[PDB]
Amino acid sequence: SQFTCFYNSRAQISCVWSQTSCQVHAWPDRRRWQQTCELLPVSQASWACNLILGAPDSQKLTTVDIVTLRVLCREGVRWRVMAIQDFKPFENLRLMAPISLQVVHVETHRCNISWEISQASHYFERHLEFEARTLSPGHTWEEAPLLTLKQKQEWICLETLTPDTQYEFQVRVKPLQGEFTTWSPWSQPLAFRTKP
Amino acid sequence: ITCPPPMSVEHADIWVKSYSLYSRERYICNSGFKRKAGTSSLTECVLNKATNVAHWTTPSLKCIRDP
Amino acid sequence: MGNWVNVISDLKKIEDLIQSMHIDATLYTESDVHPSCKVTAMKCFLLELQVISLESGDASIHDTVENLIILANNSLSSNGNVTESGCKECEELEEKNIKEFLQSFVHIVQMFIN
Amino acid sequence: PLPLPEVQCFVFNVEYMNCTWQSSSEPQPTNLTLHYWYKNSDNDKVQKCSHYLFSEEITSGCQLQKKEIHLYQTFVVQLQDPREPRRQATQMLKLQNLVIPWAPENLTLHKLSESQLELNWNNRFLNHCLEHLVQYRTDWDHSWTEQSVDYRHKFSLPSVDGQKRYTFRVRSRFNPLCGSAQHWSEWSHPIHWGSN
Ligand SMILES: *[C@@H]1O[C@H](CO)[C@@H](O[C@@H]2O[C@H](CO)[C@@H](O)[C@H](O)[C@H]2NC(C)=O)[C@H](O)[C@H]1NC(C)=O
Ligand SMILES: *[C@@H]1O[C@H](CO)[C@@H](O[C@@H]2O[C@H](CO)[C@@H](O)[C@H](O)[C@H]2NC(C)=O)[C@H](O)[C@H]1NC(C)=O
Ligand SMILES: *[C@@H]1O[C@H](CO)[C@@H](O)[C@H](O)[C@H]1NC(C)=O
Ligand SMILES: *[C@@H]1O[C@H](CO)[C@@H](O)[C@H](O)[C@H]1NC(C)=O
Repeated sequence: SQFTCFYNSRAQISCVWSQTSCQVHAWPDRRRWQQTCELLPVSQASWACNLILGAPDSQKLTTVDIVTLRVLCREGVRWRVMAIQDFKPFENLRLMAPISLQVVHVETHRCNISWEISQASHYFERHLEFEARTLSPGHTWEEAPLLTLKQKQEWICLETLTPDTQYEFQVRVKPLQGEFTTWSPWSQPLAFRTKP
Repeated sequence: ITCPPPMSVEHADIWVKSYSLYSRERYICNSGFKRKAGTSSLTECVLNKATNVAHWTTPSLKCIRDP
Repeated sequence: MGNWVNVISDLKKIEDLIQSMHIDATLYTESDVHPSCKVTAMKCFLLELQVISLESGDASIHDTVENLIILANNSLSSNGNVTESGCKECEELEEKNIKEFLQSFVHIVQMFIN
Repeated sequence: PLPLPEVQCFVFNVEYMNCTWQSSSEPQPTNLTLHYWYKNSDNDKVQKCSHYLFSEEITSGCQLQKKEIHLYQTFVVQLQDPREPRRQATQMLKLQNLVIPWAPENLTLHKLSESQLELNWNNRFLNHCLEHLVQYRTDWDHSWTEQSVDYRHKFSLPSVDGQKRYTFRVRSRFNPLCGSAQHWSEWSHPIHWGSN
């Protein structure tokens, strides 16, 4: 029914397949290697696995590369192709969540928070953007305003905060390139307090 | 552990400073010749871990007539 | 732009990687590219880039050089069947260290980008 | 042989180039001569400066027009003292590292959302050859807050103190895609938002 994959811009392709032994096969149009991962149930109706193409920060694909991705399922004495896709890696980017969130400095009404990105290709340079949100005491994550950073800025200075107050903070990252490119997962929330 | 004298490369000479393991040496194309672009004059004494003998790496060097 | 922009990025990565390395090879380097021979000069840079790869013994160098060449060749194929004439052979170029070679490599790529 | 002053050339927005030198610190007043050519290409012929610049009635520089500018071929200038021909100096310059664009213009602000602002601007220059530095401050701030921007030439401020007056300014540099200039343009005309 659905075969969806994302490239982390380095050496990992994450695949989900919805619809009993199945796997994803990767066949690149101009590389010597091939890759396979065993699809595992992540729910009752979906399977997933990661294609590992190399070391965490290796650059295994470019915009020129086309990788043929196939879902193969064992049916008795015979294998079958359940889904196929000519994967253009940089058209289907999804990065890892931002990491290493920390408070740079906190005041009574202000707070500067920084983070880093993980396994993001050097090809991006500064062609990246971020979104952040702050969890307030009497509200939930879904109620939190999406803060937009339309440049590669790995920090934010939250203004108009309330003294002596607990907050939580999340940030996600996205490259500007790629038709099907989507946001990274949210980072782990960072908890902090404004000064009294 | 030392390496034997390197094999000769056509139209090139080599003056090894050290025959010991891990040493890096470089072939020099003779007069009237040039290193072909894309080819390397580097060779080094590595270890054949399978046979415990040291040998110079085979260079890709091609010495062509000076254009 | 496009592919050449990525080529710049790869060139900068190679520059970074080779810092902690000892690659004393001399490379044919066109520091003064004539616009009528720019494609020929580019192909000489691409060829000599392979020497850096071979002499490195480093996997990150291998990947990046291979990536750069893929990207570069993809752009040169799109440039049409424009043949250049009266251009020097790669072996006629001045020989220089990795530092100057990479610097001039960046110089010609910037020219293509602009 | 008394050393000649150093010639400094800057290419302003690739529209013209001023090549100047400090006329002072000279025992005898002299109109220094300038010649130029380009290495390789079809411009390797010695040219006389056709537009001398003067400070205190003596030559202090030379100006070249757009048609005489070649960014990717080495520029060669020869400074010489006509009263003492032995005093001759040659400089070889890379003009792609010496481009100084005009200041950004037409800065605009618009509300993206509650307490969020987006800054836009224009440059009289090809976009992708430029990088940018955005600066903002409130009237209370001791110094400017700054953030780099690439050729996207947009900037978002996700957290804005509504009780304070902000000032924004932007500058640009010919770096790093078409050249590697170190010098920045002058600051744009600044704009303000809100009030105290
Ligand atoms: C919030 O903290 C960050 C991280 O220290 C600051 O960003 C740095 O600013 C300096 C000065 O411009 C730069 O040299 C660094 O490169 C920046 N670091 C990063 C990760 O970008 C930022 O200036 C602080 N914000 C405020 C308003 O003080
Ligand atoms: C490039 O040099 C020219 C010539 O010196 C500069 O133009 C001068 O600018 C000031 C404006 O008051 C005056 O000295 C003259 O009116 C101008 N001279 C002219 C037009 O021939 C120009 O400013 C220089 N460019 C830059 C950006 O420094
Ligand atoms: C320099 O040149 C100007 C213009 O030709 C001339 O008026 C002036 O007398 C000269 N100064 C000298 C020769 O010192
Ligand atoms: C600035 O805006 C004006 C219109 O208000 C326009 O005429 C001009 O071209 C703009 N400048 C640039 C560099 O686009």
